[PDB]
Amino acid sequence: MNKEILAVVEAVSNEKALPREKIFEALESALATATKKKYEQEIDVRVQIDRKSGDFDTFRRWLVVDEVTQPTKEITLEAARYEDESLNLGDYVEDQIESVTFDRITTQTAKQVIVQKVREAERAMVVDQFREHEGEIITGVVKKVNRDNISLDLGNNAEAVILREDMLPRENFRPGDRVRGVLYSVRPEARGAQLFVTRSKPEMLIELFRIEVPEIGEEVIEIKAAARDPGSRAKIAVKTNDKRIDPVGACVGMRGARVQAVSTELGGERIDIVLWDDNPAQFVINAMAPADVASIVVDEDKHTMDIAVEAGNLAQAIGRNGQNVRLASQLSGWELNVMT
Amino acid sequence: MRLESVAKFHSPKSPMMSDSPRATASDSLSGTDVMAAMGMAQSQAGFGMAAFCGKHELSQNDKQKAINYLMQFAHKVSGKYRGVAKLEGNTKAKVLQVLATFAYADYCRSAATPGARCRDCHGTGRAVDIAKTELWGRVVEKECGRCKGVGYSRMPASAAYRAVTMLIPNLTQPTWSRTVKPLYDALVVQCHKEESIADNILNAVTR
Amino acid sequence: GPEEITADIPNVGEAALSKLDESGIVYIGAEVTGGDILVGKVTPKGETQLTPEEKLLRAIFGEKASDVKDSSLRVPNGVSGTVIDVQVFTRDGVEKDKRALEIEEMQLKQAKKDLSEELQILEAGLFSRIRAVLVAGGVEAEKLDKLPRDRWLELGLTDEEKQNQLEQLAEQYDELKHEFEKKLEAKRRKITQGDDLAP
DNA sequence: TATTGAATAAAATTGGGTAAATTTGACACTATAATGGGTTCGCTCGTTGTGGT
DNA sequence: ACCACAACGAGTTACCTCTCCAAGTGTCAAATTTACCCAATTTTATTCAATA
RNA sequence: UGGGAGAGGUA
Ligand SMILES: [Zn+2]
Repeated sequence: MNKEILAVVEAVSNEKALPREKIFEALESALATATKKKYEQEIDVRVQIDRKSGDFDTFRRWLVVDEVTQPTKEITLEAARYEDESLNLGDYVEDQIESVTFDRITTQTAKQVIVQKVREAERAMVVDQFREHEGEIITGVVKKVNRDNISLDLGNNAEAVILREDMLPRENFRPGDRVRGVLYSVRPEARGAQLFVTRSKPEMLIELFRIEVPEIGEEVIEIKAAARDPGSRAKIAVKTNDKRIDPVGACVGMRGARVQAVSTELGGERIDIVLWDDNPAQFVINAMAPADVASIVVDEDKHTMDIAVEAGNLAQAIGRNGQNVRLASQLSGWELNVMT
Repeated sequence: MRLESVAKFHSPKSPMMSDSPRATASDSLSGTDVMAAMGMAQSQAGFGMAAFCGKHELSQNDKQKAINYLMQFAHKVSGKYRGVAKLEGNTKAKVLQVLATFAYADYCRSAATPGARCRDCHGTGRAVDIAKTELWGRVVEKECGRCKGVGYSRMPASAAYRAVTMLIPNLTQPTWSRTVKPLYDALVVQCHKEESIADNILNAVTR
Repeated sequence: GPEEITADIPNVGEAALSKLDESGIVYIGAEVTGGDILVGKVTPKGETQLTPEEKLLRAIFGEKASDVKDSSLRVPNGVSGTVIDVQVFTRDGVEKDKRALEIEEMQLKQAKKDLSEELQILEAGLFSRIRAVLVAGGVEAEKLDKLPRDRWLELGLTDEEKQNQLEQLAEQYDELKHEFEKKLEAKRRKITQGDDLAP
């Protein structure tokens, strides 16, 4: 007789994004741990609380091993002969009957283990709300900064984390304002924080262009490569199979509208739009703009270019402290050399 | 997490009103060993403890401690902001002092600041929608439209601007927003960061 | 909620629970020290919140005040010494304890031994009186002491004044037994009645 | 080749008000006749104001 | 102008132990709060060109 | 918890 499991199934039921069998597993692990700690002998009793009755029978376990320690769980092949060799070497089934009592020490350790189980079950709730949609621009309010991370939320008691290295260098987020970020690939097994969200990745700019531009949305214009100097300067690479709509004019929009939108959403980062081409030589003479081309030596084995450049455009060709050469090399994959 | 219990413990002895008191055990902690743990956790993470006690108006002397630590942080961090990095010594010390004091008053500002509570919600930021109660029957809540949910009038950053242009007169509002105000927001983010790391070190001590 | 005195004390170590018994009271003879427990009395703290954790707790166990504040009597500091006497008083209606039953049984056995020695010496004096009136009436010395003293009533003779005195001291010994068991019952109900404690 | 001041649009704030909920405080319970109260000393010595032939 | 009454205040310091110290409940007018509108008003990041 | 009386005691 148990009206209490009936309270589990209707009266003290969970939030409805959590299954009932996990709650039954939580309570069965709770009573198993409670009878485990209470017995003075080192018995790893695992009790099978059957679902429909509520009451149960305490089950001290036994695994088929040939070791010398743990006699309370040490059964052998000749003990598996009692069930005549119909099992496996090492599974922890039982062949015993025990009883159960209650105590306030059992109550408090059961409270500890059930708040651990509902904690990891809520963690699995955030796991399935992550795995329902893989990679998108999201918005949450920052609520508690830290030394190495910025904790976030997505509503419904979810949490996300901006780490230190994947944010803007000009970040200033007082707790209480809404920020934009992209969850990319989080750890569903992480016991602490899981949802790793960035603000200074190429995935950020391409997802921002995806939500911004409808022809990125429906695959008319496509972006192939990207380049980032976070907060200051950027480059992305555009090719297009369609011949109707102007690609660069489309992604700059009406008087630099889309570029200024991503620039103010990114923090003043000068995203410099440039074409993507398939062939290496003509791709890179398209790609180092606004620098000028004298002669190009294309190298295959160590994946580099050699660029002759006339005098006058060296500063805007290299950027500031080698910014443009570095950004163009991690754009194209070919690191650049200086030639006059 | 851990820190606000110590702010409960900084009060005087309050009278109890219940039946049989005095558990007389070490169930949670005493009231003196929490202060001893605050002392043990002061050699590291003293910024956040000073800022927390100055924010919650318990031990109203470490407001100056938090302003001094913020001034030291601004002196260490001022070499990345173009508006402040070109000024001379005592003038840069005085602008760092005035924006440190205003940044700390902006961090301190909650619904208990005199003259800062919302007019309608009285700080709760949660009013009752009468139409949803009339159609649903039950009682509902909504966001207080005047305060927009936060429950208090926020501190405008232009107060520090008005208090610095009595000293730097040739600094207008666009360059204030362009190369001065990020330092101010860096100061308030540093206040929140130091309070979080002090709560973390407190929980590491009293564990 | 009403408090209770039981050995079940939350969040304390089992070293301090060795000095207590299974009923929540310290053993007679245990050398206690400062900061030790003598009697385990817990207090209901109060519900005041409805979280799923405490809802599952009160579902799985039924300890409907599962937050309890341990307010046991502890010995004050700097004080030591053994335990030489434990007295447990109870009010009416409440069933007391196993330990209070044991103290009650010990007091009952002691009072019954005292009343048994009282009855032994009183029947000794009464049988000395019937021996005195028997030797005043007739001369019977060997035939009275060759037979046991408790069966000094079935011996008789011709009906006379001494036979009337023999039967009247027989019924006086019977009503002595009557008031003896009445004293027993009064002592038993006096040590079994609940105490007139404070409200 | 940047950076900065005038202008600016959008959002947050603020003082005032205002119609409509809603809380506050007060009441309310009824007939034979009945008609002026129970405290305080052996408990020394200096000062100071208040009232008195 | 020059004397007998009430009342205040004072009486060391610190420490120790003990005992003892009914019932909402319905109703009614007036005052008060409260959720909302809104015009003004301030704030703050963004733009244009003009120097740097 | 922690307040007030009364009683006795120590220097
Ligand atoms: Zn409000």
